[PDB]
Amino acid sequence: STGQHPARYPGAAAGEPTLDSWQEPPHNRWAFAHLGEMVPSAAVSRRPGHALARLGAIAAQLPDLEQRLEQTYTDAFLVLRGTEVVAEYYRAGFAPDDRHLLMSVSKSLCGTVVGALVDEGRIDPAQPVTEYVPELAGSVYDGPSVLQVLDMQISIDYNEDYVDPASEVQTHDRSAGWSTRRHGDPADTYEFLTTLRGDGSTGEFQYCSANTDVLAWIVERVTGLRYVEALSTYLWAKLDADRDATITVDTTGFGFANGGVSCTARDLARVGRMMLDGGVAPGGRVVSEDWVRRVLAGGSHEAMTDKGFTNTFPDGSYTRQWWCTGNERGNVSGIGIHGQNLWLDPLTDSVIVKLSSWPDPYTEHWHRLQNGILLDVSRALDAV
Amino acid sequence: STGQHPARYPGAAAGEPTLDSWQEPPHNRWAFAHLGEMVPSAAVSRRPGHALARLGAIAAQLPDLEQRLEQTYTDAFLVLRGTEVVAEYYRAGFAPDDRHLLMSVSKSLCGTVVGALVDEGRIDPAQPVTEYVPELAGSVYDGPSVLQVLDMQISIDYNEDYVDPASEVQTHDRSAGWSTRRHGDPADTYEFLTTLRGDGSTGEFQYCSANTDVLAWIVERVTGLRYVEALSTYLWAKLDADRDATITVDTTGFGFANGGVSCTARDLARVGRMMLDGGVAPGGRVVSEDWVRRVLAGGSHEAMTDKGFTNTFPDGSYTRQWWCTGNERGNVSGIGIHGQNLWLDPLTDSVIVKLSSWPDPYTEHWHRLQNGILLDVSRALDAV
Repeated sequence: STGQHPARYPGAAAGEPTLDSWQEPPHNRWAFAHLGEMVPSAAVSRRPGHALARLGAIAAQLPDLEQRLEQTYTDAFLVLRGTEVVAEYYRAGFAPDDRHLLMSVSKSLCGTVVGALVDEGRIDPAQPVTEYVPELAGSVYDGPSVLQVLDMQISIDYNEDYVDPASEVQTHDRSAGWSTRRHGDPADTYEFLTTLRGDGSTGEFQYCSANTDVLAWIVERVTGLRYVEALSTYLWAKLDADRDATITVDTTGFGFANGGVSCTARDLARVGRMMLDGGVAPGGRVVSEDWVRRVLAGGSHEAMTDKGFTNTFPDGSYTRQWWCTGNERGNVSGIGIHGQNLWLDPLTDSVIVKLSSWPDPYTEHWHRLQNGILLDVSRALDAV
Repeated sequence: STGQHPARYPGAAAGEPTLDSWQEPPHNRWAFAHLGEMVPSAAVSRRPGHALARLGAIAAQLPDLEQRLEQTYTDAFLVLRGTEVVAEYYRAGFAPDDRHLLMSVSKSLCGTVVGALVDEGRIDPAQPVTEYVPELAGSVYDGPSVLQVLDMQISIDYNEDYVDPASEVQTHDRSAGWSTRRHGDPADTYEFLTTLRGDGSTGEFQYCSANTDVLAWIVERVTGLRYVEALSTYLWAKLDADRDATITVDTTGFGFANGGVSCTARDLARVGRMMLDGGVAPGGRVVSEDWVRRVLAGGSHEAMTDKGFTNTFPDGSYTRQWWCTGNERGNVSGIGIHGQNLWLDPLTDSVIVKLSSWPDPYTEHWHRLQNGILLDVSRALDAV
């Protein structure tokens, strides 16, 4: 059992509705107004072919920028300097207001929600995960603190070989509805998390998507709100965003916190703006100044043993769901497979959003190219 | 085999992507920008509890209208007189701009798209269905004309007992993704349609959702456009709608034309406005004056043998995916289970939209109450 979870709607029974009961009362009153949460759906455009390139200023310092963006399968690119959009690019077929999957950049958004609750005193990072989710007792999450989840410093037996269906990475997707279920798979994301094990060691960084979903579970237990609603109340609704964001949900309505969020490039930049504004957004304070300061400061360098990161950023680290480069510019970034970045350049008070679709989820090649672009653009923003 | 279908995206292979391949290239470039079409998803509100009742004028003639709306599980109600919204009602929990499933009102929208293509000479209603969809040869759709599909005058062995999983009605839902698939089910909606049989007789009205999906299939074969896109290009994009509409899609991306469309009440009213404006919308002509005239004129009365309709509307009929009351007011309406109506009252140049969630899909009781409200509101709009 995975314990109590926020009802899909007021008064809903556990796990209701399902794909087989949404047309039945009392579920239908809610379902008829949120069918996209139950059945895959397409948008029927209210609006009746070529790339949009407005690289403005930086175009002078980076003459071949558009070509570099094309080479890295860029779908949407936006640079926000202060409160002004100084550069934009959208591939042919992708509108400026179209939404794009964030993959793991979604994690940085989840960490933000956790930070807001820490500020309220609803979550104590020093407390064990089991203080909030007792049902995780007996799993790899039995013992570690919430902070260790936030910093991903928990050793977990999590096979990342996505070509193998038995791998934890593939099983995680199936449990969440990102892939077709196989006989024996956990019923939902919560159950999948309870199956995870490890040797018990902590302290060393191990990038694992399961950690973020555990954070989302904690958020639900502490607020009583579906993660989908918590993400809106504690973050999205305070950004004065142009459009709602979306998040995939599993069979219980649990948002795939680790990587299922989609939003426009401009709106994602508002998250970065909030971070560079000390945690304050147009609709109110999202997180404390201290939380933002801790994110920018970085995590323990010794815990960071991922050569895929340190070969490029020797003094890099990870904390509270953000990657910290530790470079001379103090760059920090949300990162997602296939080329997603919510990059912060505090020196120039700028935010760089790059949403892409590389053919591969990850290769040293793509990251070298992607980081080269983000760093060059950052430097192009420097006063001269 | 069901023949050629519009690719999910430019250059996509047949049936690609699936729930198990959307993260792979070349599918991912499209998928990352339209994930809701592959995985159930929830909206993360950009906006930070009580019913909204603005029945204005008609409130005087119908003092207990709000109570009557509550009694019929009304979610959204809107009256458009001319170009002005003269009355509105939204239940607590349902915002004025929230979208609502249309169920079979979706059929009237599909018929409109067909009408637009008839105007272009791309579809000849006198032609057999097989002229456009040869793959329907050998099925109940082998012989009947496109007009007979439009008027639903084809005898089909289609069990409507939804409590029985073997029924065509339940199998139809499973084939489309509205319910969990069972071993042996057709792979998609197209395949399901090819399994339908009948005694070969035509001429008598038989309400059957399969007919509308056959129309959508014809639309795709004649335009080369996914029905989702056709619905936008030929209708939605010309309404100057406030929001996009949405439509559920099956595993191939085929929109559930017969009943999967969702939209706001105000936007649905724009469809009615177009009908009362002779087929013209703000973005251009949607259908010909003649098409609208034929819809308002009604279908053959002798073909209409559905007592569930004629007991209330003795001179009623059905044509081109619209129900024609044949009453003294010449009322015509799009109708969907659980209380959905796109009601036209030409006498007062008004459109009445009522989107609900009755606990039951259909009962003589609910329809008596619902029609009583629509008729009373219509009369309340009369000059006095």
